[PDB]
Amino acid sequence: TQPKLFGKWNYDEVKIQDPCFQNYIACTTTKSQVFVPHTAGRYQVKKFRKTQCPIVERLIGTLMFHGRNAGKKALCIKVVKNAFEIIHLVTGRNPLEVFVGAVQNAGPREDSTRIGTAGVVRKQAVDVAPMRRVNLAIYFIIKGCRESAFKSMRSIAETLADEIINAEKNNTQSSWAIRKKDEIEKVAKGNR
Amino acid sequence: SLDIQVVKRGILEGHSDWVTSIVAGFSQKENEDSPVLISGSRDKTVMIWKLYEEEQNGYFGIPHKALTGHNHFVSDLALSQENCFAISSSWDKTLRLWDLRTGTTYKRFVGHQSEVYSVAFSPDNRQILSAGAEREIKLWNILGECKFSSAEKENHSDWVSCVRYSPIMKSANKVQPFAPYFASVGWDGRLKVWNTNFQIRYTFKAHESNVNHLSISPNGKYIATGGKDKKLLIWDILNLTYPQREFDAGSTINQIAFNPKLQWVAVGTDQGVKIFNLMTQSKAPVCTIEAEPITKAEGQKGKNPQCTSLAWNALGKKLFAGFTDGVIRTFSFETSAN
Amino acid sequence: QQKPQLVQTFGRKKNAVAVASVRPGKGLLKVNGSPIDMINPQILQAKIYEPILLLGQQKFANLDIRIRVRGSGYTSQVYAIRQALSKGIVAYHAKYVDENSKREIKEQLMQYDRSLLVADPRRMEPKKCGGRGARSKMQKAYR
Amino acid sequence: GRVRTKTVKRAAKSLIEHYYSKLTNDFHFNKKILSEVAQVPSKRLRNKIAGFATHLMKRIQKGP
Amino acid sequence: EVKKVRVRITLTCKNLKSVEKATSEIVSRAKKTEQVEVKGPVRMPTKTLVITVRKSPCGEGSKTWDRFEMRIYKRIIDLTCNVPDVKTITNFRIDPGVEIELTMTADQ
Amino acid sequence: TTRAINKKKKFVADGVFNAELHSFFSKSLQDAGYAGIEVRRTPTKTEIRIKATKPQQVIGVEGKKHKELTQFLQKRFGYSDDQIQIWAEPIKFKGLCASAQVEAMNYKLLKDVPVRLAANYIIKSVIQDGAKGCEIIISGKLKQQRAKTMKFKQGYMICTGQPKNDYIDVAVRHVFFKQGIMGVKVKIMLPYEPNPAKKFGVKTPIPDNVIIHPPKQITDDKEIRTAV
RNA sequence: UUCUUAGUUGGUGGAGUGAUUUGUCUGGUUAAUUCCGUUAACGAACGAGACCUUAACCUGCUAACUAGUCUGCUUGUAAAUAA
Ligand SMILES: [Mg+2]
Ligand SMILES: [Mg+2]
Ligand SMILES: [Mg+2]
Ligand SMILES: [Mg+2]
Ligand SMILES: [Mg+2]
Ligand SMILES: [Mg+2]
Repeated sequence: TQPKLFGKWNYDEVKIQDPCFQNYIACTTTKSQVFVPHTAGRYQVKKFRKTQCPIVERLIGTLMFHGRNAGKKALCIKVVKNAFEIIHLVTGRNPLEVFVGAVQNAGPREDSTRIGTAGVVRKQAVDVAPMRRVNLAIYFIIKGCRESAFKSMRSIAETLADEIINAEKNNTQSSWAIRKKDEIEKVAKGNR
Repeated sequence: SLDIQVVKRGILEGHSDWVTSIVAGFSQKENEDSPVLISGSRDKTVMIWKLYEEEQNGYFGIPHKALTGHNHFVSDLALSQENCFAISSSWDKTLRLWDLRTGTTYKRFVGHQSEVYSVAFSPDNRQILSAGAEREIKLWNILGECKFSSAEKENHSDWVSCVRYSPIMKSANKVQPFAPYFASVGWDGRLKVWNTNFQIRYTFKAHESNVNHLSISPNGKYIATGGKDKKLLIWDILNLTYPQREFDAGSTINQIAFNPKLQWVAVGTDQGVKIFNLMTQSKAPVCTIEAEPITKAEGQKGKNPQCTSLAWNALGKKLFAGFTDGVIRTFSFETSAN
Repeated sequence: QQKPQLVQTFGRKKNAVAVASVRPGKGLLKVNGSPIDMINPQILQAKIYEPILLLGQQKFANLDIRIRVRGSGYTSQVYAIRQALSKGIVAYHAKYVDENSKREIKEQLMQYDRSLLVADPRRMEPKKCGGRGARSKMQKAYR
Repeated sequence: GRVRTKTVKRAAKSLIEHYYSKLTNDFHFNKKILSEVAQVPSKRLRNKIAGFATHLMKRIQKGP
Repeated sequence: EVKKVRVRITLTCKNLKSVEKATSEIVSRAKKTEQVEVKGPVRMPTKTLVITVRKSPCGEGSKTWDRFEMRIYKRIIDLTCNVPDVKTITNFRIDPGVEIELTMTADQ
Repeated sequence: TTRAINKKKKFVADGVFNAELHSFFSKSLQDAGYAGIEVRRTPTKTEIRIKATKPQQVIGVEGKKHKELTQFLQKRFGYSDDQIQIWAEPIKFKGLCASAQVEAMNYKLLKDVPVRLAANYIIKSVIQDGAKGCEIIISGKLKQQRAKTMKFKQGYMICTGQPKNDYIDVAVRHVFFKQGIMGVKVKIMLPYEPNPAKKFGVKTPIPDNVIIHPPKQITDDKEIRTAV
C-alpha cells in the first residue's frame, strides 16, 4: 500500500513539471513518501543532502523559529497538518499539490548582487539557483506567516494556510511570499 | 580442432565482499550429483546455498543459511566426508566447526596467534590441519585441541598460504604406490610435502615470488602449484628435479583446481579463469574473463572483477568461480569436436 | 534448558536503547508491556507502524514481538523501538527461515529507510569552557 | 585535508623499495605485509603507510 | 578437615597495567591449582574523578581550565578454596598502587 | 579493618600522602641527589623506597639522617616501629636524572662558577651518560638588575606531544643569591630502551620511528627425488 | 597574549670585504614551510603531523549475584500452556 501523508493525502497525485524542480523537491521518491514529516534525518552533513529531505519536513524546519520555539518540532508538525486540513477544506485538492504548487510558484529567479570587477561597483543582474529558489520560497512563506499571526487571533495553521493558497494563486496582494518575490525580481530587472 | 565451449549456468549472490573459498558436495553414493554448495568470503560470512534444478531468471540458486561466527574474513573452507560438517579459517585467529543443517558452530579452534589462511580435513575426519601467518602448521583433535605444531627446522619462511591432503581412494585396487603426505605452499615460494608424523619428506623451492594455492590430483599422483610467479607448476611425486609440466597463465594465480575426473586444470587468476588440457600439449584450452553484473549499475564501469575462488562439483560437469564483486559464477561445458 | 525459539535484537538512537524479542505466534507488539497505541507522543506512533506497513502485516501475524525500551527522551526512544523491531524480523528470518528472505526484507526495508537497520552515530557534544554550549562562546567586546 | 606527510611517504617508498615482489593491490594484504616487515608504533600510522604504498603500487602498474 | 570457603578478592588501583598484572596472575595461579574454582575477573565500571581547575593563579584575563583526571579501576575475583590455597595464590609481587581486599564466606 | 573509606576519597588521600612525602623528602634531603619515592602499602607495613643519586647521604653517618627521617615520619603520622620501613635505592645512571643534575648546577652556581661553563659541564655529562639531548634554562637577574633568560641546548629535544611526557624528564630548582632568587630548569630527553633488561630511558619507541627491515639470504637445502 | 596562527634553527656546499644571504622558492597543493615540483643547494633538528583522552562499530573472543537475559517452578487479576 502506498502511504498517504498523514494518512489522508496521496503523494501519487503530485506531479512536478518544471524541469529545474524535479531533482530539487523530495516527494517523488519511495523514500520521500512518509506518513509523518519527522525523519530525524542527517540532511546537513554534505552540500546537497538537504535535497533528499521531505519538503514538508523542510517547511516544518523553517517553522521552528524564534528563541522561544527553537527545537519544538511536535508543535510544527501539528501546525502543518492542521494548515493542510484547512487547505483541503478551502480548495478541496491535495494540500500537497497546493504546497508544492506554491513552493514552485513563489520564489525569486532574478536577484541582484555586488560583483566587483576592477573599478565597477554597482548592483548586477544575477540568476537564482534551483536549491536557493526553493529554500527562499519556504523562508518567505513562513516569514509572512509569522509577521501576520503575531498579535492576531489567527493561528499559525491558519496564517500559513492562507499564505500557501495565495502563494500558489500568485496573488501579489494576499501573498507576502509573492510580494517579496515580485519586489526582488523588479529590483533585479531594474539593475541590469 | 577440439572446441570446448562454455554455456553460462547462473549467478549466486548475496556475498557482501569477495568470494575467497568455495566447496561443493562430496559424491555420496558413487557417480551421483552433489546438491550442496558452501562459500566463504571476506564479508565475515559462510554461505550455504540451495541450488535451483534448472536456471530461473539469470540465477543458478539462492542463499539458504548464512553462518556468522567470525570477526575478520573467512579465508578457506573444507568439508567433512559426511558433507554434514564444514570448517572455517579466518584472519580472526580462529577456526570453526560448523554443523551444516543448523547454523550452529560446534567447537571453535583457538590458540592460533597471527591469523589463518587455510584449513584441510584429513580423510579419517579425526584430524584438522591449519596454517597461517605464524609460519606454522597445526594439528587438531575434532574436540578442539592443538595436537601438534611444526617447528622451525622444518617449517618455511614467511606465510603458509595453503595446506591440503593426499587422497587415498576407496578401493585398494585404485593403485596407491606412495606414502601418505600433506602439502604446504608458501610465500617463500616453497612447496613442501610432509609425512603424517610431521617430518619433512620433500621440500622444493617451486617459485620465485609467492604461492597462493596448491591442489592435488584426485589420483594423488600430481600436484598443481601457483601464485604471483604467473606460472602454473605441475609436479610428479616420482621425479621432482624438474617440474612435471609448466603453464603460462596470464598475470597472478589466485586458485587452482583439478577436475575430479576429467583430467583438466582450472586456474583462478586476476584476468579470469583459464582451463588446461593435460591430454595434449598446448597452452590455453578454455579462457573465461567475466564482465561485471555490478557494472550494469548505471554509470559505473569495471576493470573486471578478479576471481578469488574455484570449485568443481563432484561429477566434474559444473564449475564455480568466486569473485571480487561477491558474485559466484557457474559455468558448464559443451564439446564440439571437428 | 531447552533453548527457546527466541531472537533478540537491539536498537539505538541517542541515549535510548530498545531490546526487541521475537517469538512465533499470534502477533503482538508490546513496548514496555503495552500496545503501540499508548506510546507517548501520538504523532510518531506511525514511525513505529512504518516498517510494519512496509513489510505488510502478513509477516507480523506470524510472530509475537515484545520490545522493552529504556533511554533518553520520547523521540529517540521511538527511533530505538523502530530500529530493534526492524532488524528483529531480519534476525528471525535469518535463524528460522531461509537466508533469501532475510536478504529481500533487508533490501525491502533499506530502500525505504536506512535508519531501521543502521544506527544514528550522532550523540551529544561535550561543552567547551567559556560558553553556554558546545561551540558558542561568551560574548566579546572589541572596540 | 587528506594530504599525506613526510614520514608516511618515506615509509611507503622504503616498503615498496625493498618489498615490491611481495606487494598486492589489496590494502589489507599490504598492511599485514608491512606489519611483519617493519616496526610501526601505531595502528593508524601503519594503515596510512599501507594505503599510500598501495596507491603507489597502482601508480607503478601504470608506468614510471 | 575439609574447608569449602568462597573467597572474595577486590582489587582497586589508580593504574590499569598494575591491576591487570595482579588480576591475570591471580587467575593464572588459581587455575594452576586443582582444589580451585575461579569465578573470573569482574570488571566494575571505571571511576573517573575529575577536577576542573583554572590555570592562572590570577584573574589574568583569558579563562583557561585544566581537566584533571584520576581513574580508579576496580576488579573482583571469586575463588572456591581452603585457607592454604588462598595464601598460595596471593604469594606474588604486586605494583605499589594496588589495594587487595579479601573476604571469606563459609560454604557447606 | 580500620575505617570504611571512600575508594575515591581513599585514593585521593593516598595520592596526597604520596605528595606530602615527596615534598618532605625533596625538602629535607636536599644535599644528596634525590629523585623519587616509591610507596608500597601492606596491612602490616608501609615501605618507602627513596630513589636517589647519593644513597650514602640518605643513610648518613651510621643512620644519622636515616634514623632522623624514620622517626620524623613516625612522629608526623604516628606509626609503629614495625609499621614504617625506609629503603634507599641507587639510581644507576645519574646522567639520566634531572632533579639530580639541577642539584648539580645549583651547587656549581653557588660556588660562583660562571654560567656557560657550568651548563656545558652538566650537558656534556648528561650526553656522556647516553641521553639523546638535553636543555637547561636559567632565568632571573644574571647580568644586572634587569631579568634575563638564558637557554642552553645540545643534542635531540622534543617538547610537544604525548612523547613529551614519556621521553622528557624535567626538574626545576630555586637558587638563592644575595641578589634574590634565580631559577633553573633541566630538561633531559631520555634515550629509547627496547629491553626491560635495564632501568633506562623509555620502554616504548617514539611513534615516529619507522624502520623497514630488508630481507635475508640463508642456507637452503631441498628434498628431491633421486634420478638413477 | 601574539596563536593552535605556521612558524624557527643549525651543519657542509654556493654568494657578499661585510652586517647578511641562499637553504626557507615562481607555481600548484594542504587545516599546516603539508607535500609536490622548481631548484646553488644537499641533507637534517624543533614546531605541524605522528602521539594521547573521550565518543561512535563487533548477535565474534574473555567473563560477571555489586549487570541483565532466558529456562523451569510458582503468585496475583483472568475460562486460562492468553495478556
Ligand atoms: Mg542554560
Ligand atoms: Mg650556513
Ligand atoms: Mg657558509
Ligand atoms: Mg667568503
Ligand atoms: Mg626567509
Ligand atoms: Mg629539505
